[PDB]
Amino acid sequence: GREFGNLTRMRHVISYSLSPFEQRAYPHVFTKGIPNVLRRIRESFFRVVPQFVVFYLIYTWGTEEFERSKRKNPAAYENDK
Amino acid sequence: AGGVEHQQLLDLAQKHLGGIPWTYAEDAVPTLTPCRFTGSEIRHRDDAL
Repeated sequence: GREFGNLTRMRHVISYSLSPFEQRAYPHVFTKGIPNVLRRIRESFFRVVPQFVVFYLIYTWGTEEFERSKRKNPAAYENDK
Repeated sequence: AGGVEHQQLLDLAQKHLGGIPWTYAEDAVPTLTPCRFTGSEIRHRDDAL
């Protein structure tokens, strides 16, 4: 019972439109599109990236630490004797 | 149309409608165009109707 006639009541919200054939597929791309994608990415940055950077840090540190203990292990035999 | 006789209507028309200007003032001419037809739509609501 949720057909389009059954949905929410709403009152005088007039809406305008155009035929797809009456308008080009890529309006104002260079002037309005790219800056929009840019503000989007700029909103996304600090909320997303830095924690991944922390992943890069823990990754490189873990690799350097394993590789360090492994190859300094004979070096640990060296300081041993 | 109806009971009017043509020549009476014409001879009478000459005495009153003849005062109407005929040569254009300022020589103005309307500029009609073969105007475009958009494929758009409008959709007003008011659900209480």
